[PDB]
Amino acid sequence: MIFRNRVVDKGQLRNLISWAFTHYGTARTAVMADKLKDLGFRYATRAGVSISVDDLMVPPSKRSLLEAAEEEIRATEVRYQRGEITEVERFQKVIDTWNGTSEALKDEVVTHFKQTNPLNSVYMMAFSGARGNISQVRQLVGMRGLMADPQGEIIDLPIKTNFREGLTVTEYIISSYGARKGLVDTALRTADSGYLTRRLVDVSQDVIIREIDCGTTRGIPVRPMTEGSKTLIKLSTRLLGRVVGEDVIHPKTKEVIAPRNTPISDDLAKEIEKAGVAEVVVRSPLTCEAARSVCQHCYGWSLAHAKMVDLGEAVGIIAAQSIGEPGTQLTMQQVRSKMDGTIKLPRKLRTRTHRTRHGEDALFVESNGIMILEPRKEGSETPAPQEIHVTQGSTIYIVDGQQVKKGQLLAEVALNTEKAVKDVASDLAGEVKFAEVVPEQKTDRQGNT
Amino acid sequence: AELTHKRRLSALGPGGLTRERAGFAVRDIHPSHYGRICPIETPEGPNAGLIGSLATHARVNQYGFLETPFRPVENGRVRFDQPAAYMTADEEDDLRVAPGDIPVDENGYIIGPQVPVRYRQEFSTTTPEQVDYVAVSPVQIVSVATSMIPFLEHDDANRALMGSNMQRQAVPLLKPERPLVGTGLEAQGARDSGMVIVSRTDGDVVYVDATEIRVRVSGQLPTASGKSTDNGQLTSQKGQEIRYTVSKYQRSNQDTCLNQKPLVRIGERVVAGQVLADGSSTEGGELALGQNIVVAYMPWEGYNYEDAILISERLVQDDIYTSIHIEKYEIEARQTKLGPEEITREIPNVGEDALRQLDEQGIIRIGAWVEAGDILVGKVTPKGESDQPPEEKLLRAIFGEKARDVRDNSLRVPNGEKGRVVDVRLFTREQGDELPPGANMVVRVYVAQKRKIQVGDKMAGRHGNKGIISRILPIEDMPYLPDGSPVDIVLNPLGVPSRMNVGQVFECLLGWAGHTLGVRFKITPFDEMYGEESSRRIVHGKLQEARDETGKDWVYNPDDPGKIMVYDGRTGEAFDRPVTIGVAYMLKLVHLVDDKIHARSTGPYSLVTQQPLGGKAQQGGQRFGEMEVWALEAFGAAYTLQELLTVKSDDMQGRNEALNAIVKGKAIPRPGTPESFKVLMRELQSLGLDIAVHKVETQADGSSLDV
Amino acid sequence: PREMAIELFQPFVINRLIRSGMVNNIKAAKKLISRNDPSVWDVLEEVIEGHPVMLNRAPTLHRLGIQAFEPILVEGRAIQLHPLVCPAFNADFDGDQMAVHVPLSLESQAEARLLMLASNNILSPATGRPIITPSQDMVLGAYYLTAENPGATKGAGKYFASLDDVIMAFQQEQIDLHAYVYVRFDGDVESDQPDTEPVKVTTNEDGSRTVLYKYRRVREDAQGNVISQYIYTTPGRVIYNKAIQEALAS
Amino acid sequence: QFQIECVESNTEESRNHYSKFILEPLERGQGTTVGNALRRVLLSNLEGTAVTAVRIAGVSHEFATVPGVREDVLEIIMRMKEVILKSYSSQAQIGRLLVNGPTTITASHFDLPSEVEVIDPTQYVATIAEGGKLEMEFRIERGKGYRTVERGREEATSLDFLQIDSIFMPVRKVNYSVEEVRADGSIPKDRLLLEVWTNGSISPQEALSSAAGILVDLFNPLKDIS
Amino acid sequence: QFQIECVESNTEESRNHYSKFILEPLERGQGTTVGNALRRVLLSNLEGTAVTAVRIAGVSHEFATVPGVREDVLEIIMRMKEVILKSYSSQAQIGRLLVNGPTTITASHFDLPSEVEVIDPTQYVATIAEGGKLEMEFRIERGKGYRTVERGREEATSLDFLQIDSIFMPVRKVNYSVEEVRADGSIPKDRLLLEVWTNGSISPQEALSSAAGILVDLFNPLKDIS
Amino acid sequence: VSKNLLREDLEKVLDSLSPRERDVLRLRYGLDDGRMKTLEEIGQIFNVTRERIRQIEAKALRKLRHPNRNSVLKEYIR
Amino acid sequence: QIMHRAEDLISAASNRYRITVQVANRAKRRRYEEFESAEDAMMKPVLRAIIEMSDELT
Amino acid sequence: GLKENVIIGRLIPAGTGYNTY
Repeated sequence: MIFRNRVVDKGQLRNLISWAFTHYGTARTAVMADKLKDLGFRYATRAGVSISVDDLMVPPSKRSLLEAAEEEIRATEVRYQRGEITEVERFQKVIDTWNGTSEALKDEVVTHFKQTNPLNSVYMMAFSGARGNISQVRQLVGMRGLMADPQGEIIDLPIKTNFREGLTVTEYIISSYGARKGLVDTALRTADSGYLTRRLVDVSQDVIIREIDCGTTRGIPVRPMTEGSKTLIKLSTRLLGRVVGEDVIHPKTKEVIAPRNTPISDDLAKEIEKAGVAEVVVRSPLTCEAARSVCQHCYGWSLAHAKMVDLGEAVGIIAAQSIGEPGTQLTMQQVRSKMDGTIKLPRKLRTRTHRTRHGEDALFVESNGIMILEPRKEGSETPAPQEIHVTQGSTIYIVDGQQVKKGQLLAEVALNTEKAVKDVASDLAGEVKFAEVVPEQKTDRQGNT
Repeated sequence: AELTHKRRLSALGPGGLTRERAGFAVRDIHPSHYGRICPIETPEGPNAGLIGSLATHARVNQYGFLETPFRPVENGRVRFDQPAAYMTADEEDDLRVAPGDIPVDENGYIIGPQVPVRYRQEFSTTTPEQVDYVAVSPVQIVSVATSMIPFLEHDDANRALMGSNMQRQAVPLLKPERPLVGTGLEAQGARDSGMVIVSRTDGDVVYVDATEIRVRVSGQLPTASGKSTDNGQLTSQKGQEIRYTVSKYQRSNQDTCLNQKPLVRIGERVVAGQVLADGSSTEGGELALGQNIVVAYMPWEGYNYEDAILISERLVQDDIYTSIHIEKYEIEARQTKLGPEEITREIPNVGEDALRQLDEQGIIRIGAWVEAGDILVGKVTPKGESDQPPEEKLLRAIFGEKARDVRDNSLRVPNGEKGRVVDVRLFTREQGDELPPGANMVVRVYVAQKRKIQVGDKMAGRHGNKGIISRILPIEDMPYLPDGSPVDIVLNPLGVPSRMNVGQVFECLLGWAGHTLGVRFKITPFDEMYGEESSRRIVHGKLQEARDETGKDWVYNPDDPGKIMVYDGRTGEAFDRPVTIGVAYMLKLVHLVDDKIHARSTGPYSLVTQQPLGGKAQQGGQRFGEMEVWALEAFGAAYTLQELLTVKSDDMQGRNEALNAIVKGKAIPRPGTPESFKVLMRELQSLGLDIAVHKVETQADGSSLDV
Repeated sequence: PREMAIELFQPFVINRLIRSGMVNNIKAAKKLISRNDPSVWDVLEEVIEGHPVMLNRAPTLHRLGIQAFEPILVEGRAIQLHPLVCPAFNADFDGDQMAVHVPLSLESQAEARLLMLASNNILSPATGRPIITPSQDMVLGAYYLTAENPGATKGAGKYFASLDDVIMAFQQEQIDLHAYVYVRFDGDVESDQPDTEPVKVTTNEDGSRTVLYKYRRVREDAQGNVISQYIYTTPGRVIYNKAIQEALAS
Repeated sequence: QFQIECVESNTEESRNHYSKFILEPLERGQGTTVGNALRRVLLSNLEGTAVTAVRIAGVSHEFATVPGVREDVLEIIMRMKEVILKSYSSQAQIGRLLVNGPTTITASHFDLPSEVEVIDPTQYVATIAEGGKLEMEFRIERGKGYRTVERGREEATSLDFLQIDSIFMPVRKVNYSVEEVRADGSIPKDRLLLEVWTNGSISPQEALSSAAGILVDLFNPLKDIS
Repeated sequence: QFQIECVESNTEESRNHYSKFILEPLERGQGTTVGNALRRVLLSNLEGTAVTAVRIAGVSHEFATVPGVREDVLEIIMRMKEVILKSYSSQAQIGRLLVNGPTTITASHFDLPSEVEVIDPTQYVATIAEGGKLEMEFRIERGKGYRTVERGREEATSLDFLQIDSIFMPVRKVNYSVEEVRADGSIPKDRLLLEVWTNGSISPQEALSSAAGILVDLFNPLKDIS
Repeated sequence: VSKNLLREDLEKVLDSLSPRERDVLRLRYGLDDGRMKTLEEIGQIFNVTRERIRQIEAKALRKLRHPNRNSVLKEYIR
Repeated sequence: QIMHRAEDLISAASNRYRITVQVANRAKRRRYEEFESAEDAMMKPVLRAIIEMSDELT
Repeated sequence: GLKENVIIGRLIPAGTGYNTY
């Protein structure tokens, strides 16, 4: 009994379920889960729901966004040939501009769908909950940006189109390249994983809960994981189902939570997150005594069902499979929070141009600071949107090379720099003759040549 | 599958590498392959990259590098007249080379002053004047099954990888129909299979029964412009051994059947290189791999939910998608130093499916239904005895049956086969005597089998559409169409995801146009020379106009392109979202359900190590490797584990008597120690050890050892 | 499949033969088994239910990689397979394969049931998260069910009172699957986008502060505490809610 | 109410017996379901007759050819299936076929015991030539619908007693649809636009009839039956 | 054959007439849409009776309250709709209702005539207190569709003659489904598992009947009619 | 297994006619580990006899022979 | 119901192992004892065992 | 312990080894 008016699809049913779970058996849930998948289907059907190259809308300013980027390059090379500015240089941006546009597109499109689709597929399935991702829906209509060459050189001219337009060859090749690389990889890291586990399990094979007695009262602290003001993990979860070495003490603005040995169920978490606590100490089998194993009590809930482990179970090998697996899918924004621009605090970001040179231009190093975390770029002194002072480098897709056009490459956003060499190939067949600089000789900074 | 298996080329091999000893960057698209090795093309398994096939146009110089055909563009403009340019055996022509996809001004001139070009292994914005070389076409670097994709240009690569391959595995059918929208490029492909039969020379057919075309050894105008000009040695004019035969149903390296009905009429006029009868799956003399049926895209509940396909019943009811398969079965008799062992009609213990569908030598008549346990050929064996339990002597006594003496290894159809018998092929001293040293007869026997489609069959499109049948619906339940024409597959709509194979809608659509227009249409990847998608306003265009040539109207709806209403059979309504619809060309795939099905209560064990004999043909068994056990002990109550480790694999006696013990009707007894332990002892022991597995019993604690 | 299910269960069945007595010796059975007598497809499946089975998609470190399952016969040759469990095993249906084993001791049955029975394991042992989760389209069913088509006019702003009334109306299309409409429900919403505070209470008479909310609509004061309780919800969502509901308690 | 007519019925030329069947009033949804319901049953279970088993006799089994005749056995049969043949005895009236010469062969050629009949000759069958024999006979039945070598002659008579599976169909295709009779005022109404194509061997109408029959049938004893 | 059989009739209790109904067999083309076919019609067009128009008389129109009675007019009505009432006359069988005191009110209180009697009293109507005076009467009719006064009627009623729209339903819900029933050595077969819940005012069975009726009805004019 | 069935199947089925003689049935024959104990040795083995052996021998067989008796191994002829 | 019983069974008992096994052996006896008493083909001794341990015992 | 019991057959530190124990 809680009627819930909400668009349910992915996640809505996820936590639902749990909810059920705790509050009712499994058995029930199951049978719930079922009945409802059953909905799922039949309605789906009933809706009837198809897709097509046409269904692959295009975000209109596809256009501007794009050929703008082009004329960018025009400037680029302008001075580039004209040796105000030059090759590692202007080129380390005839590159960036592309991938900035790439965001620009990333935006125009999603933004667009976000304000369209009266229950349209790209809103009934994609955007909401379905195989649709963004990633591939970007270049289901978006413009691919640079990508790379077999190895990790990002080839110059981006993969301008998407798959309506369909490529033309070259790309087509390029595209391939990638795909092959991806391939052979796969063919490898397959093993690599399996390999692991196999170790893991070996090393972590028999820490079996043997023993409730244990002893000790020490543990370990915890705290949300919080790279930058981005806080990765609501403390909350991270607490799940452990046991509280001592009493989680709210700002005494309240009194005493959870003494001790307190299998810490969620609810309890979510709240005592929101009593703002900051760490807490949790019988860490990293300590606690239990022979060649972890204290039954100092272990905590078994995520197999979000309830403390039973007994005589080799949590070790279990903790191995868990890790092991997903390892496999180690690949090695959306909800239009803004557009293709991201976490632009108040006004400013700093990089390098010598290997870019075409005037106001640049590739990339880091970013600094002043993190009001609201449209303006990076600084303090408040923007328009949400006004509370913060400070630190901020992931901003639109990064740098100034907008000679529509954006200097974004889709590597970074909130180890070794050398390489400037082709100065003969740009024509004639009487080469340098001057106004002539090569201050040496064997210090270059070496001996 | 041939072609592409001839013009395959490979890196491995003696002289080559090994998989291991060569790793990775030696598997990549060295940018010289361009034009010479279809990059799209590869097994995987490890072999990715190690096995490429040949671009379409490539070929090799007597040194054995690949001269690459091109076109000499003067003042950045190909004169076309040039019979291509068979040079560039290596990618370093070093030059302005144009990628054979160029908006080209009519009459030579290129058009855009931003024509790319490779150059020194680089692409490079170029201008039309200062350029040399253009590719002959924009679809040469690719190979068979890759440059054929209806709308390649529009897809992920790799997906198209898969595509290609699937294409190679499509079984052939009774009459695989030429698809609807095809890439042009194929007639040839067929033609050069050499699975068809080709106007050798010339002539105007005369006599053509279904086994040959005596337009050949007959002697009239066929055979006789098979008298027009009249070969060097060959039967220069007469009825010539241009008696091509033509062959029906021979087995394939995949047990598939092949055959070439006359196809041509009688009294008419053929010229060399034309084509006379058709191979397995080719059709108008051109390739035809699978068929084309009307498809819709919707999310049919459960069946089709995900990676699942529905199907009308008419599908295979019209005999579409059924194929042949036929079958080798040989068997042989052999002088035991007990004797021969034979082939009788006669065998003990017979009556129906035994001594019934059996010849005087216990063979079969050609052309006999058989079934799953019946006899192919019966032979016995000098078994004798010389080793028996008194209880057997008893049971004689009681019946005092002076038992017989002869094992009786008839040959029986195993199970899950059907199907007429085509043939036999006896082999003995007189019958060729092709047999091992000391064998007497060898018998082959060949049995064939229609097979309709049926749930459980990889079956996919030409675009990595790996899918499996799940339900078949009796035809009167599918959403049919506005014209009531029942559609009949129904894949999942949401497409071009990780597959990025949007290409396939394109053509569905298209098909449907030429399906309503009822007209095939060739095409080519990279519909360039057009600022816009080009392919996009074709296809619409065609549709568009497809309405009005029949005015059916619902043939095309600009609003919601090619979407249609649809009712649905079960009850009779469409829905809020019109669904696209198309015909589409699918294709069914060799590895068929039966090819992978197995079971084992128990059966033969191993030699050395007695654990069931698991190898795929013959009663094998599922191996439970460590990671598998890592799913058992990781769970709670793991008896199973245990036992699984033994009584169903090793305590030998354990095995049995369990078995028993259930037959009794009770539980089973406690296990013992598996074998392969005991084995390990042995080895180790056989290698400077003193293993004391041993107990420590008594209050006096007793140290022993054991077997 | 029927073909495999036999062999898996081979013996057990023959046993039952002999139990029913129909078969005397075994070879009797044996033979009869191949003859597929009625029993062969009649007895069997009495032998069978209850008798869990374990399925696995290729070697699987993960314990949940393989679970216990009730073998129901089926015709063709595949294994039927449920979508909700697909993620666990991580299966396509592009041609994967699985493998079956069967448990014997009876004890070993027990603990199939007891603790691998694919029902009861909902959630990742690596993380309390559930793992059964209706995943694709079935989501978007539910989505589409429960979405919020704009312009919703047919049966919009209508009124309902339990019974699943509105339902009926739905089959009579009195309203539209997507169509905001009041629904008498004394329970709790959650709406998303909480509104709790009022809006535009209707100060008129008895209990008539009577007060709105971006969703609710209600009767306290003199009237009582919540005599009125109409929810601003589309007629789908009600389904859904219902569907749970009843599956859940009753 | 339930008043019906036929806009146009070309049930004479066979193949497609195109025949719209305009209804008159119907009830809300009636046309759709009441249309539907037919459709289904129409398609689905009427009577038809058709070959099932064939007697080449030149021949073991399907994979023979036979001299002098252009078309490998199979397809012949395959051209069997579609010959079109009304009956009345509803039994196995075997017709022969023994042809020769140089020629084509037409459905009519079959020498069945009449009361059956080609529907419509000139269906192209085979193409004999030289010294052939086209030795043929084969069966008929009035089997239910699309018998897939299930309730037919299988794992039995085989000596040249090869058989096919087959359809039985009477009816090629069918649609319908529904429009507002413009009666909205008192109550919107409904006309059903059936239409149907049958193979030939049967008009529509009687097809209908037949169906209707069936239905009526069905419901008839469903009135508080229990 | 093809006989239905009630298996889970709970019609006893007010509603939940719930009654599984099985059909010995079904043959091909039944249940999947013959089951269906019912369903539809069951739901859809039977007869029912119910209030339509109400006569408070304390009151102009819906937005009055009325003293002493807990529940604002509307919802009262709203609780009208669901009272449950079988007629047999279908005409203006107006029942009253006049009640005082402190209390609850139920359909029983309503002074409806012998016709449109309560099915099942104790549907809680409403709640009055402080000797509050009631003034109810209102109509009944028999009627098919769940039918909004928009099409029902707008007009003559113009003096405490407020009316509602309403359902007519007889039947709450229904399913069915289908099994393959073996006996396929003689064609796979089919049993239909109907089941149905009606509001109460009617068993199932006769419901069926009624339907069937209907169908048959339309199915009679379908045999060569045109 | 099949075999071992045989064993007992028999056993009882024999072991339901003249338990003493049943001994010789296993003595002069198998049902253990002799095929045999030559009537000679056997005659005296059980109780010293010459005219009480091949009589009960055939007797035993013909007894467990004929339908209802031998008709039990009729199917388990193993 | 047996399902919920099976749940309740081990939703409030000793080690989920500990249970089982004793469910097990029990049924073992439930099978050994009452050997093929009521056919039991449907209510497997294990099933019995469970219910008579998840409801009867509870 | 475990991993042997397996190698070896007998069962596990848990199971009856945890029950009887």
